[PDB]
Amino acid sequence: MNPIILIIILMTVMLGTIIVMISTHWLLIWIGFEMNMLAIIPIMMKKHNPRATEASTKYFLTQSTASMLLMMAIIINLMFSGQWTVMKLFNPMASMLMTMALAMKLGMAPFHFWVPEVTQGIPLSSGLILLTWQKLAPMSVLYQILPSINLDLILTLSILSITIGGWGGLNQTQLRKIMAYSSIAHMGWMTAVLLYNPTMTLLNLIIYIIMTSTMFTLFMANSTTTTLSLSHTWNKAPIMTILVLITLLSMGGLPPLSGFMPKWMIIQEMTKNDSIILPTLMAITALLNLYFYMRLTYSTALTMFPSTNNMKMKWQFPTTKRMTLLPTMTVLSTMLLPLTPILSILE
Amino acid sequence: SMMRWNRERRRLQIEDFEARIALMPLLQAEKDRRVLQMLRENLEEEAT
Amino acid sequence: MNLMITLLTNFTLATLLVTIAFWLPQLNVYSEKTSPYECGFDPMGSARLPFSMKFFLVAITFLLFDLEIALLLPLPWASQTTNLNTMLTMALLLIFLLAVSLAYEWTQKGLEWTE
Amino acid sequence: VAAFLKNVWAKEPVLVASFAIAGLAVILPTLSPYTKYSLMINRATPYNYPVPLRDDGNMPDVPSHPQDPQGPSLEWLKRL
Amino acid sequence: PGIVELPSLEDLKVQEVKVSSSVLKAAAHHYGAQCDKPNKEFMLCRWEEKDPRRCLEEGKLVNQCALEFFRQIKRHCAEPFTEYWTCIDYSGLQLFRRCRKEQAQFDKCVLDKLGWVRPDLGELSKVTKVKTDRPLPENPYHSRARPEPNPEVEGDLKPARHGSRLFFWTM
Amino acid sequence: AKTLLHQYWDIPEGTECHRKTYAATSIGGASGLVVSAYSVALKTPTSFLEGVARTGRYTFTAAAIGAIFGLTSCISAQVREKPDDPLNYLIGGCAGGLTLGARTRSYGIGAAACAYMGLTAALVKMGQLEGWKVFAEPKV
Amino acid sequence: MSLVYMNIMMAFTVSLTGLLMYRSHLMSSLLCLEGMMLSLFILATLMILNSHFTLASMMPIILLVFAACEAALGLSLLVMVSNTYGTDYVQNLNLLQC
Amino acid sequence: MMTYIVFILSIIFVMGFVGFSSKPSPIYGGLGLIVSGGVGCGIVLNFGGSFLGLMVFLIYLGGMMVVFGYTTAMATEQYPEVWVSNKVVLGTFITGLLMEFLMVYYVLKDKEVEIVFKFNGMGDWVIYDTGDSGFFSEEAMGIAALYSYGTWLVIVTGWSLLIGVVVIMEITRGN
Amino acid sequence: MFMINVLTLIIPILLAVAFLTLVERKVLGYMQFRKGPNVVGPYGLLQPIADAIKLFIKEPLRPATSSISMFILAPILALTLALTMWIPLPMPYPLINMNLGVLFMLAMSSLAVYSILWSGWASNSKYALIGALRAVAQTISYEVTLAIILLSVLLMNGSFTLSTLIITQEQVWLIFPAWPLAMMWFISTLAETNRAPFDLTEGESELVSGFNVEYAAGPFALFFMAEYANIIMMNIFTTTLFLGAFHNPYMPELYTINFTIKSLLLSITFLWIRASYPRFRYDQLMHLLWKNFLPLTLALCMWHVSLPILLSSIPPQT
Amino acid sequence: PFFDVQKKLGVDLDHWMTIQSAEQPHRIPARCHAFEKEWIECAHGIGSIRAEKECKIEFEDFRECLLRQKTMKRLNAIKRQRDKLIKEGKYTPPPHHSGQEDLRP
Ligand SMILES: CCCCCCCCCCCCCCCCCC(=O)OC[C@H](COP(=O)([O-])OCC[N+](C)(C)C)OC(=O)CCCCCCCCCCCCCCCCC
Ligand SMILES: CCCCCCCCCCCCCCCCCC(=O)OC[C@H](COP(=O)(O)OCCN)OC(=O)CCCCCCCCCCCCCCCCC
Ligand SMILES: CCCCCCCCCCCCCCCCCC(=O)OC[C@H](COP(=O)(O)OCCN)OC(=O)CCCCCCCCCCCCCCCCC
Repeated sequence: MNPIILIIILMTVMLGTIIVMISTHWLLIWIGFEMNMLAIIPIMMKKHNPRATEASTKYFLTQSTASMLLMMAIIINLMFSGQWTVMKLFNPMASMLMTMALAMKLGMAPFHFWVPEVTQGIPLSSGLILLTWQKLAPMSVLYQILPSINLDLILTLSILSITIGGWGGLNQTQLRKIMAYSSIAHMGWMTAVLLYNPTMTLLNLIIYIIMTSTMFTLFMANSTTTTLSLSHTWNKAPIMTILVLITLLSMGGLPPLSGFMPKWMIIQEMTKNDSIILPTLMAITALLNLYFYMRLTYSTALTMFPSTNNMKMKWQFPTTKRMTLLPTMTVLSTMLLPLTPILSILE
Repeated sequence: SMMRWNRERRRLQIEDFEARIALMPLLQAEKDRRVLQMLRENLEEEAT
Repeated sequence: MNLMITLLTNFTLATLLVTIAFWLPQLNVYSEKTSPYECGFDPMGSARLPFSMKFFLVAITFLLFDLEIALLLPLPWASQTTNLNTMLTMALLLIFLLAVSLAYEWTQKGLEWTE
Repeated sequence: VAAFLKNVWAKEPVLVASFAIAGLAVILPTLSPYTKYSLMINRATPYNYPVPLRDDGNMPDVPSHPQDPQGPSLEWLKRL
Repeated sequence: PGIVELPSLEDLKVQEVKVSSSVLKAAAHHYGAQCDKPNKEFMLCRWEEKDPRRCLEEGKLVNQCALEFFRQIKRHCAEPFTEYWTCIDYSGLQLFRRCRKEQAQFDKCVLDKLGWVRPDLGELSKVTKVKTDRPLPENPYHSRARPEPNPEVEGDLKPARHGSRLFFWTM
Repeated sequence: AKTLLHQYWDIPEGTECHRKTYAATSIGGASGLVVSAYSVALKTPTSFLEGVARTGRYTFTAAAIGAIFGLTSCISAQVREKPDDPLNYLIGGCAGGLTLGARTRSYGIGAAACAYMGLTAALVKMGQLEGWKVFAEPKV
Repeated sequence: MSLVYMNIMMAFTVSLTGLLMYRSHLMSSLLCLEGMMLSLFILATLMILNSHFTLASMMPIILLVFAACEAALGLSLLVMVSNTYGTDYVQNLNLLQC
Repeated sequence: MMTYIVFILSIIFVMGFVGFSSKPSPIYGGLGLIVSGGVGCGIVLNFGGSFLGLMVFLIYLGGMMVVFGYTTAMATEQYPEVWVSNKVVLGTFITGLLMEFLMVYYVLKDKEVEIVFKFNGMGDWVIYDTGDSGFFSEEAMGIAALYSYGTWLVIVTGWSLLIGVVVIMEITRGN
Repeated sequence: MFMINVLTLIIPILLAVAFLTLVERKVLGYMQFRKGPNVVGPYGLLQPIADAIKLFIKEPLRPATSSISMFILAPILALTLALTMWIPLPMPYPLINMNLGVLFMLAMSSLAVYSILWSGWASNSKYALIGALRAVAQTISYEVTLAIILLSVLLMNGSFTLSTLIITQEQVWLIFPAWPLAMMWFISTLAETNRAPFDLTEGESELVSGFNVEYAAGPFALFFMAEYANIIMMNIFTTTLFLGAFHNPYMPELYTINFTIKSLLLSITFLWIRASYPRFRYDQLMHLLWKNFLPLTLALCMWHVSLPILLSSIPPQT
Repeated sequence: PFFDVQKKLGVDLDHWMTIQSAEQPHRIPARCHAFEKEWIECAHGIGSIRAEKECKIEFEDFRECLLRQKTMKRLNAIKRQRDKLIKEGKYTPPPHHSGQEDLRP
């Protein structure tokens, strides 16, 4: 790939995201969604293998269908409203179609099937760009229309995606599929609280982005994509094993690490409104997520798996990778819990 | 040549629009009366 | 109303000549007259095989340039505006972006046919 | 830069002519003084109805008749 | 809701200016120049109160004025006007530029007989001022009372009472 | 799927076993239809007959679960003369779990389903008594 | 509302059920996608022209422009798919199942 | 009957949509979408916007011919199921046509149907307007005002199309 | 009395199509040092009649391997599209006055290709599919440049109405301020009508008879008169665009005879182009309208957008 | 994250399109410009909750201007009763609804 073309495409992806984020029009929201999708398609086709074609085709079909539902909801709102402003929807049919469109864009169950396959079929950097950047514009639009979403539909989607992601994360040995199922569970966690307090959703978004970015940078730096490939890091760099240990401990919501702060504030916010069964169920499925995190950290950090003979040849060479912002992001992903009242800046 | 003819055509267009503007009030009065008469005819037959 | 009458008149003029071209003359139809014509010899395979196309990129950019000229057709009405400088700038910028896309395809050998 | 111009006119004159025409079309409305006349011609075309304003008493600029002297006239459109 | 209001058919009856569109188009500039006052009064009222049921007597007055202008035209220059509107009416698009000779003939006959000068270019599109005696309608849109707005935030910003007040955090 | 629950819950408990049995069988049938439709969509059957047989087996199993659950709960509330009690629903849940074990032809699934569905049915009666909200509307 | 709205949304629902149930041909699903965008175009311009929203007349041109852009993207992805395997069948995209 | 002209055009619209949404063969799907685009242009032309109908007709005809070239290159087989050659295609075509005619009979009898919205029974000539448009066409003036009002729309559309050319050229690269 | 008007439009155009086949055969005789048909009648005036009667008493010959529905549908579509092509043409009054006639010609030009494509596809032949894909490539080559040439020319007219094109050049011919646009328009309509040197569809050398290599008589005649009606009306379209004549509203026959003479001379030049040049390749044509016509047309469109602003010569839209 | 940049910077990108009562080319009014004006001015600065509680009349009247449900409902009632009266034989249409009445202008 030409780096000039790659830079232009990345700036166009960012431009589509801010065009969604700053516009006061539904058609401009839709234009930003289309330009984001059509500019992120070739990033997923960087290596030109058949798996990238499969991932790009499935992602294209899912985002296309979601955009059609988005446009239908917009047009029905235009019919029943005569205006275009990004606010609550003036029709329950439009609200339901918009909610399913944004759920299909977010990879929420039962529209969750494409996410592990698309994440697996593309390189690690493109997967990071997907799972972090692409999951902001649907969250922004969901933040805009919270007076109009049906509570039963969004809570059904949230608990369904939490349960399905936590269950599906137990049967994976590839790291990208694990990360996709974890992403599904985290979007369930964020959108279960959106109708109660959206500041909690923004805080959860920021912490999840930081945590999954730290882990994807760790996997890129070690150049491992399977768990048996991750298990060689103790013979390569033990400090990276310590880093993945503490980040996997934080990702399961284990205190006193910063990943427990979002779930704690979700439970705190949802019990002001007398909902007690739901946060308990979300806590138990978070325990399932912590289980497959524990399996991973048993594989990579707390045991010494057998290594090979060419690891000596890898010992003789020091790493020259561009681990951009890895220590800062690891520190933010681990020890941000005594600074919890910082969350008020998102109000 | 096209510049000369286009400017002349714009002058003629402005003259036609001025004629239409001068004709507007009479047509508006007749349109208002016809619409009100047709609405009254429809209302008077609606009772029957 | 007159356009549908004209279209129907043209259609029943067209379908009258075909219907009198199928029933009038004497027919001698055999299982050799209707064989596919392959310059006198039997064909070697079907005619529904994948006929591969080399100008796919030019067809895709034909779609994009057809939409570019679809955006460009309101220009005679848009010249009747009051904000004339902004209209002139946006028309020039759209056409310049079209030319930039064409030049980028030209410099990258996109218009050259495969194989 | 003269040798390059001679070479490109010797090889592909169509691209040279197109670049010259496009450059002319870009840079000519900046320097030409007749564009303001086109602006005023477009402004002075009466598509709508010129609705009149209520005479409160203090408005001597607006006329009371179409043949009154005050108001925007179109003599320049006749002369040009 | 409410029963909609409508004037009776005796209030809508009027003598009609029964001429073709070519008669109106031929004498459009003279009609615009001569009868500006009732036409502009009717236009001002019709644009002001946005109601055709309250704008009926002015339509009656504009019909009488247009009919009076045409009856004055018929008395003096019936034959040049007849030839002029015939030459207008032959054209498919009713072009003004195809009958400049009848324009000059009609203009000369009207100017010498009655003394009417045609408007120049751009004059009939001028915006004028109308002095009338009707009161200004206070509520043309029939808007109801607007809701009370929210109270405005006021006062100096004191520091937060006992800090964050979030679980155990003392600041 | 809302009016079916409101059709079930409006009858006073331990009064008419037949209407409660029909209502709970309707709940079971709806659950079986949605489960079977998802099953044939996500897992393709071998042929047409296999698909309709699987769909019918699923909805009959869930309809049996609902029918004997409602019958057992209403009979228990009628015999005990204590209608607003989670014990009746505990016996109903265990009878349903035994029915699921008979449908699957295994005793371990039957015992586990008895225990867990009895606990969930008792908790459902407690929530109906005390007005516990799962999809609680926002308050603050 | 009007019954022309009934037929337009009913056509949209037909093409939606067409897109969501595949027939082992990706290009037919692409055609169904263009049918859905055509239905959106027709519905939008019907309401826009009926309610005399004159400034919104520029919208459906932009919507159809982005429709064709995403159609071109779909065709390019289909060229890549048909260059990998023998045909364009949607059952060949099952590598990401393990 | 002639007052129901847009109704008849919309019934041909839905007939073409269910003809090509059965997915028989992309050649016949192309024919069906050509029919649907032409009659949709007709519908929006009786609603007044002739320019919009002509543009959608022209754009869809160009796209349909290019995709016809594509399926003659890529999506074709030995014996294409054009129609009636497959059981499920004929079944779903008949099912869609029967459902459409069923609801047409229903709305032409009760003069009101309730599928999720509520649709009236008369023609759509009632919802027209009794006024005149003067000396301009509203749709042409709106898309003319695209240049003088919508500079941001022009910028985002042109940028999206230019990077779309870049995207499709860097997709079909092979390595 | 509209049906009489429609009949008196649609009958003389096909009569003139037959006599254009006569005149084309005579000119294509006389340029190549020989004669045309002069044996059947007095100077061969009865040759189109004999050809027409012959083609309608020959065998229809629907192939067995061909899909019969599209095979019959395609020539009907071709003839109907060529016949409805002529409707808004002002001579000096069109049959149907239309606000947007130019876009109607463009849309029907897009639609008329599909008859060629479906006649190639339905007849189960390799040569027919080759001709169909060559037609596809030809259309994606010419259509963009055709539409943008016509757009950049109509900017001096003010509207898409064809009757306004008579008034807009009543002082001077429109071939003077758009002579390069006139030449590229002429080349683009040479490519549109599948005539030499841009035949590339009914090639009798690269193929045997192109997309109609299986079409026997009768149905084949539909394509023949469709193509000849297309070339006549396309020359008429060029004559209206660039060579407008003097129009008197009292005597329309002056405009009719001036217009008819100009369009006949244009068709004579069309057959003159036919008998002078070798046929292009079907990829050399694609490198012609894209690498040579499109950049100059974009530049000319910039020029013809800026120029009415430049000279305050914006034409009226009414 | 509605990072509103347009009011912070002072530019407008899609504000001129978002409502039916904005500035139009030579002031072409919409069908329900007045109803949109009334509903907009009713519910400015009071929030969405007070908008749906304290401007229900204006909003529902504007929505009836948009889709016209009740207008065609009343017309359907009148049409159906007139057809039943015609078929039964208790009504005869007047001559001015039959095709000629020497029309007004
Ligand atoms: C209808 C009215 C009359 C119409 C005119 C035409 C009638 C006569 C037709 C003659 C026979 C044509 C038969 C078909 C020919 C097809 C081939 C063909 O034409 O190819 C096009 C050929 C192609 O040339 P080529 O094929 O040699 O291309 C060579 C390409 N390379 C180098 C890459 C190998 O020419 C063009 O593309 C030119 C198009 C017209 C340009 C007009 C320019 C006008 C002047 C501009 C200004 C110049 C001054 C300098 C700048 C000043 C700035 C202020
Ligand atoms: C600022 C003006 C307005 C600009 C925006 C509007 C532009 C309108 C025209 C659009 C043209 C689109 C296509 C451009 C393609 C350029 C790249 C290209 O393909 O160059 C190839 C050509 C040499 O040909 P070759 O290498 O053989 O090509 C392969 C087969 N032909 O390479 C060449 O012939 C050289 C191409 C580059 C140099 C051109 C120089 C032209 C100079 C004209 C006079 C000065 C004009 C003032 C402006 C400055 C322009 C640089
Ligand atoms: C199976 C294969 C297909 C078999 C069937 C083939 C049928 C014939 C196909 C060719 C004809 C397709 C026509 C498509 C629509 C064309 C619209 C058109 O020509 O519009 C021109 C004109 C525009 O009017 P305007 O410029 O606004 O001026 C009027 C103001 N006084 O408009 C007017 O002047 C208005 C005149 C009345 C318009 C009525 C509405 C359109 C009627 C469409 C009928 C159905 C067409 C189906 C086409 C199918 C194509 C595959």
